[PDB]
Amino acid sequence: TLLEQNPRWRLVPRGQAVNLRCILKNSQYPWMSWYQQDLQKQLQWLFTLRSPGDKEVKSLPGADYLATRVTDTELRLQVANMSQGRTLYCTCSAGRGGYAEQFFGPGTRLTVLEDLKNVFPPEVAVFEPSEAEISHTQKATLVCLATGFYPDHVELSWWVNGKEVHSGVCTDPQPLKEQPALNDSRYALSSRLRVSATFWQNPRNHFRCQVQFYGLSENDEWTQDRAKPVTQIVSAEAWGRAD
Amino acid sequence: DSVTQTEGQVALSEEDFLTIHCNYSASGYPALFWYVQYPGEGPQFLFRASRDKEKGSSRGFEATYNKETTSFHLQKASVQESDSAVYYCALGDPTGANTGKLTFGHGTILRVHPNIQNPDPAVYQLRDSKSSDKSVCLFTDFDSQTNVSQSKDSDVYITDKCVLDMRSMDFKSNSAVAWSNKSDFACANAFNNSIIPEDTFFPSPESS
Repeated sequence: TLLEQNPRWRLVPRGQAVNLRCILKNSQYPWMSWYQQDLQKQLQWLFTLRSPGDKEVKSLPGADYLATRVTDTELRLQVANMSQGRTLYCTCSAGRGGYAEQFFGPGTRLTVLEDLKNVFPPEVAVFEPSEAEISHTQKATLVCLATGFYPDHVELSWWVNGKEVHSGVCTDPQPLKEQPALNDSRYALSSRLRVSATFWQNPRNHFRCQVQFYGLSENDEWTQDRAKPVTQIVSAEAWGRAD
Repeated sequence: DSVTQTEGQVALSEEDFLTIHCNYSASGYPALFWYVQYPGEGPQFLFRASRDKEKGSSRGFEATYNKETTSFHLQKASVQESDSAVYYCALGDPTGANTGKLTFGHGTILRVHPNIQNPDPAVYQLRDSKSSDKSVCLFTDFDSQTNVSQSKDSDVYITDKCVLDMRSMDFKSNSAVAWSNKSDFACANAFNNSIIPEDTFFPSPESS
């Protein structure tokens, strides 16, 4: 595309390391940089590394960093200690900072947990259009509730008759806290799908609210008795009510 | 070296005039930049200028480098909803010496609200069956000058207003949602703690 990073997302338990990769797929911009993004959404330059084998170290509020330009097309980031979540952006340029400009990659989002048995997947519920809305407006608003997840990394999506829909949809920009103040609080999220009443009224038509929950990895220290809260898709569904 | 974008938030209607202030405090002849960040994505380059009176343009945005008041203000004649994003001012050294770094501003949140031409405020009650102990209330089809307040009740959850566009029919609607894992929850109490239009419609459920 012209920069691919990995991992894309990662859960990290407090005071522990993670290795980051960025590969440059075009030598027209052969300077590479690392930039972090705070949770207050500030962008801070970490490193620019031009030549293979040079390494740079930095300590910031919330993480320690080791940067490494391995090849002409490989940058690496080690990120140690880390009390605060962040996003880490690789960037390439034809020069410096100023001389030509930076082009950001997709980022790695790093979420920090002080514990690990606060992690829960969402319950998902679908709510069918009201009969009063249908008669006032001849439109039909399904609602979907994702409740009781921690931590806050859910992507939500509507599917209509097997196809992903984007039109008619509005998901809350960020989730909200159920136990508001409580540093390990659980989150809820809301979304809306609106079709014409005659679209809903057809019982051929199938509607699924779908939530992708990012949580515990491949393997992790799960000493608990309850089910492992792994990455997973939780769904709820309804049919068109010719009523 | 410093960059200020004085304002944290900016709220605007479709088709409103936009200007975002960028002032720098530097001791070179610095290069200046605009970046935009849409929800979910990383920042995206917009344009660069390095000399007084150099004008940069992309996607209907414009800025002009102004050495006298040390400014690179971002401007657009007519914002639309899809311009909702975070705009970041930055500066660095053109010279190749070096640090290699850009300095970024705090960034400015732009929220473009749509122009609802046929308001029809209503609160409706839906239902489930398949779990929730619950019931949700949908406040919808209000004007953009309505604000939805978070609840006084802690057992109640209320989302902020949010826009959906049905392409196909050029319709945009605001919606907010309210729910509670409990009794005492009717749809005419739901948004008590918001100033809602005098003419908000509260139809009843079922039949006879």
